[PDB]
Amino acid sequence: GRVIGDVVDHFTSTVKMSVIYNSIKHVYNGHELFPSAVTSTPRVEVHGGDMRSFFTLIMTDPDVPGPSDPYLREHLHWIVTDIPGTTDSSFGKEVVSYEMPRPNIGIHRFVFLLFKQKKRGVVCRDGFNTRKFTQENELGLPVAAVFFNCQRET
Amino acid sequence: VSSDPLVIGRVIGDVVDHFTSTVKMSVIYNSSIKHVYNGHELFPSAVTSTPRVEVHGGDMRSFFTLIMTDPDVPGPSDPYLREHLHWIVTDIPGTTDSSFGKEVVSYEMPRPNIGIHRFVFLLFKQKKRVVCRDGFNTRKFTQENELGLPVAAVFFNCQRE
Repeated sequence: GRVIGDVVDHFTSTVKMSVIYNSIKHVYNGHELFPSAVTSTPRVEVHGGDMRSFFTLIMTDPDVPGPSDPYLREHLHWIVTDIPGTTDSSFGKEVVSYEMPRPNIGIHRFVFLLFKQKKRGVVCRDGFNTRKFTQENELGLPVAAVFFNCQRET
Repeated sequence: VSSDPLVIGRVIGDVVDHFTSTVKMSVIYNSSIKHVYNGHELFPSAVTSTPRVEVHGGDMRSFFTLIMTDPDVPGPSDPYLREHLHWIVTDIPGTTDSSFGKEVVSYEMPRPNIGIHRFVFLLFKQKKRVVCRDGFNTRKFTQENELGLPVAAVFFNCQRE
């Protein structure tokens, strides 16, 4: 939360989640991954949540086209809705298809954020705003989040 | 006909169908003044300001729309995000220039990620008087707004410094 206060307001994590890429690789906060390792869609395991609970997952890059002068923030990479508590992203509905990381300038944060929905059951990727999208869809503050660093291949 | 730079550079093919130009236009930057010449390269630092597009034909009672787009994103060898839209100006009167029209999508400066990219400017004649920039498609947008085929076009090449 402390690293991503330009993207979302401070919050207290109430649910645990893991991001697994495919030879399997797990995401650890703040670690760097090469572009070639994240070309496929990952699986996001959602470890908590009550009996009839449902969650939305957003993947965004706030450092565009580079972190020193981010004048196109944010660029949206993925949106999945209606994931049941204690399951994973494959069980939800794909709203915005995954787009593989391909950072232009410098080292970018690729951030995964989870929100609790008010019930079970177009979007431009350029200039996306996480605060405004969650306000408009009544998604509240994050219940979990994790990120990795990534830069271009030489 | 052979040696049309729009055919050789594949603007006709990747972006729009074949067309025969009926109006002349000139794209002028002043970020020294730099005139845009088909297929010539400009550095990113020379194109940070909005340019002036001079519309030389038509008449004052006909209006024209201008679209600026990049079909080589994120790089020309595998352009899986094309096209990226940079600018849209509507209602430009014949014989005047882009400053006299109305801004629909604001100018975004070129900042190409991988390799060398084409930055293309196309002009259409209007019949009659939002838009996500990612995954834009010039054929579809012109069909939906009944803009017909281009009446003129020009492009420059640009890469990261």
